Amino acid sequence: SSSIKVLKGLDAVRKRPGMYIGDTDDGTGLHHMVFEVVDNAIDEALAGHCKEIIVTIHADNSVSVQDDGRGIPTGIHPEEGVSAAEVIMTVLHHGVGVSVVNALSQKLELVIQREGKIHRQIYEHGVPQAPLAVTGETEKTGTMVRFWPSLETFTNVTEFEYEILAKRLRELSFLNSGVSIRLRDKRDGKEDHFHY
Ligand SMILES: CNc1cc(F)cc2c(NCCCN)c(C(=O)Nc3ccc(C(=O)O)cc3)c(=O)[nH]c12
Repeated sequence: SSSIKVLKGLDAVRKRPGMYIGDTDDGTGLHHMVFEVVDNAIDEALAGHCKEIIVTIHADNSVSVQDDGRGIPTGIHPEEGVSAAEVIMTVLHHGVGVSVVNALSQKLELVIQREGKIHRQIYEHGVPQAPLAVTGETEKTGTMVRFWPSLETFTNVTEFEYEILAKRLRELSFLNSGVSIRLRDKRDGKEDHFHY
C-alpha cells in the first residue's frame, strides 16, 4: 500500500510543483529546495542534538546540507518494511517536507552516521536505487542530504545564487539563537558563518 501511495505522492509533486516548492522559472522554487532541507537540519538543532549545519554549493550545481545531529533512524519499520530514513525521504508530509525536494531532484544522496555505522542511499526523481546500506564504520553522527535539482522541473534560474542562500541562512540563524550555519561555495571558495 505504502509503495503505491509513495509513488502517487512523487507523481503529484512532479505534476504540480508550484503547489509544493513554488515558482519553477524565477529561481524562488529552486532556492526553496535548499531552505526546506535546511529547515529539517534546524529542527535537529532545535531538538538540541545538532550544533553545526554546513550548506555547500557544489561545482555541478548540487547543494549539500550536513548536520552533526543523531542521524536519521535507519532501522526497518516493522510496518513499511524499509528503513525509517527511506520513509522520511519519500512520504509526503512553507514546511512542505524533504520528500518534495526528493521528488524534484534528478538525484539525491543520503549519508547517515549513527550507532557507529555510515549508511548511504541514492534516489533518482525521489525513487530509491536500493535500500539504505551500511558502507563503513564511523565515530561521528549526523545526516547529509545532497541533491541535484531536476532540469525537467527547473528552467531559466537553474544555478544557485550565493547571496540568496546567504540572506536566508543569516535570517534563520537570527531566528534560532545558538544554531551555527556555515555556507560554502565550492565554485569560488566563498564562505560565511552565521551565528547569533
Ligand atoms: C541535513 N539534515 C536533515 C535533512 C533532512 F532532509 C531530514 C532530516 C531529518 N528528518 C526529517 C524529518 C523531521 N523534520 C532528521 C531527523 O529526523 N533526525 C532524527 C529524528 C529522530 C531521531 C531519533 O529518534 O533517534 C534521530 C534523529 C535530521 O536529523 N536531519 C535531517
